Order: sequence, then C-alpha cells, then structure tokens
Amino acid sequence: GTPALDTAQFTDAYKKANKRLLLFNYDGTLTPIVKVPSHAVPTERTRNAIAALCKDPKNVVYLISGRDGDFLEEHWGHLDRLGLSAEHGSFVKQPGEEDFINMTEALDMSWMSEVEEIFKYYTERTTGSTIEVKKASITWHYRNSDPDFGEFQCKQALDLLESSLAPRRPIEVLVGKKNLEVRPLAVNKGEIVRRLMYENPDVDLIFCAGDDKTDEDMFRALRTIFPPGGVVDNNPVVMKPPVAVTSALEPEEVAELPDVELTIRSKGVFATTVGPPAKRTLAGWHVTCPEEVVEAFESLLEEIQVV
Ligand SMILES: O=P(O)(O)OC[C@H]1O[C@H](O[C@H]2O[C@H](CO)[C@@H](O)[C@H](O)[C@H]2O)[C@H](O)[C@@H](O)[C@@H]1O
Ligand SMILES: [Mg+2]
Repeated sequence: GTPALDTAQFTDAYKKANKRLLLFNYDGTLTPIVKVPSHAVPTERTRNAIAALCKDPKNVVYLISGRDGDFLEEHWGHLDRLGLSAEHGSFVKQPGEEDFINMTEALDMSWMSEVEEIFKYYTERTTGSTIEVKKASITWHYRNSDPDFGEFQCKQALDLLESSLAPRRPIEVLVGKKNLEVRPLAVNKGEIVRRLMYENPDVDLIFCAGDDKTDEDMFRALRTIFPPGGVVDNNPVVMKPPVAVTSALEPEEVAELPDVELTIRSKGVFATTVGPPAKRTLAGWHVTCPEEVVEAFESLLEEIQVV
C-alpha cells in the first residue's frame, strides 16, 4: 500500500525546483474510465491545468499513454510545449516537433496480422466487443459486452494469445481495464521515462502518475535509477544512454553518447498511482481518483499565483 500524496510536501518541492519533469498517463489518470474509448475527452479545467504547466519554461511535460498518436493529437496537439508518447512508448512526439518518432522501426512487427485475426475472431463472436487497430499495437475491448460472456471470452482470447502466439513472437500481451492489448515486447512506458530522464539530467523534481499495471513500468524506472538500497552519501547517480534513446540513433551516433549525471534524488521523485491505499504498487504515493490528480495541480497552480 501507499500513503496518500502529500500535496503539501509536493507543493513546496514544486516551488523550490529548478527543472521539473511532469509525466501524466491519460486514461484513468487525467480523465475517468468511461464506456467508449473515443469519448474520453479532457474537461475544460483539465485542459487548462496542463496548459499552465506547459506555459512554465521550468517544466518538461509529457503524456505517456497506450493511446494512438491521432487521439492524443486531436485533444492535446494544440499545446505546443506538451510532449506526447503514444502506444506504450512505441511513439514519441517531443514538445518541439510535430511528428512522432517511431520507436519500433527496428522491431519485428509481423505479429500484427496474426493478432488482428484473433481479435476479429472474438469481436465477431462477442457482441458489444470492439477492436482498436493502432499503428504499433492492437486493443480488443469488451467493456460493453455481456458482463459474464465478455470475461469468459477474454480468458479464452488471453489463453490463446499466451499459449500459441506470445512464446514465438516479440510481443507483450496486456490485460487492461476491460480490454486485451498486444504491444511490441521491446517498448514500454518505462523506457520512455528513462529516455526523458537521460535527456534532462538537470531535473530535480519528478512527478509521474498512472492508474494501470502498464504504468508500473514507469514507477519501476523511477526507482531503479537509484541503487537497491538508495544512494549512499553524496555519490553521483550516473545513467547510461537507455534503449529508448539508442535504438532511434545510428551505431555511430550511439557510440558518441556519454553517460550522464542525474540531478534527481529519490526525495524529489513523486511516483503516484491512481487507486486505493491498499493497491500494491511501485509508486511511492496514491490518489483515489483521476479528478484528484488534476485538482492537486489546480490547487498547486493557484498557490503559485499568490507569491
Ligand atoms: O495508457 P492509457 O492512457 O491509460 O490508455 C491505454 C488504453 O486505454 C484506452 O482504453 C481504456 O480507456 C477507455 C476510455 O475510458 C475505456 O473505454 C477502456 O475500457 C479502457 O481499456 C484505449 O482506448 C486503449 O487503446 C489503450 O489500450
Ligand atoms: Mg491509464
């Protein structure tokens, strides 16, 4: 379990920080889980909060989501300083650019047809189920199927994917909130976080929030930068160039990339899961609802206006 996010302690750290890495999951984190995937549109207050955070040059703000780049662009593309990571770190659109860096170019993607065929099979035989073919991942939804037959069908599809496909393909099979998803094995939200840390060695405050099991990759990455027993004394925390950085480059470029000394210390990392106190997680904190994640920064933002 975890203590509830100490917004007081976080507020003061936020004010003292020179460079802040702010990482937000989307679904279930910045916006509630709802019936229909395309209906998960950010509220006015939510859009305003993230905007203000991007307005600050001290902040480096990213969304890290399993969503497709199109959906993310549609609702967030209007914020010039907001970075976007789509489909579990298979794509990355920095605040500067306008196009997504394909993190999967060097990966074997021949598995997509096989997975699509399987999900089509179950979509046709599971009323209310839907399929979401994305650019580097595929999601099968059953949230609007019959409660019982949906889970049953889910277990059968899962068993088929795990028994006959996973063991021979570079994929990971994700059990999401009333969905199944298949992604490339070599990418995850954790690698994106590490890429971002490598890019910004001057970060002295990290916030990261997520509601799903896939977000635990982020929480783990935010821990394993430090030695298993915590940093000892005033030792330098050094970080090698991560896979999410090197795989995009050419071997000549990669050979030139140096190790970096990170400014961040564990006390500066606020890893927050969305869920109940009892939820077992690698995050250091929790908040019960996505709405409280937003309100935390709304209250914080208002306080910044004063002084
Ligand atoms: O990584 P995030 O930003 O959380 O999204 C990953 C996952 O999320 C979406 O599905 C979920 O949210 C919708 C909207 O509330 C629900 O209807 C689904 O039941 C949830 O599973 C995306 O649509 C998926 O493609 C993606 O895998
Ligand atoms: Mg989520």
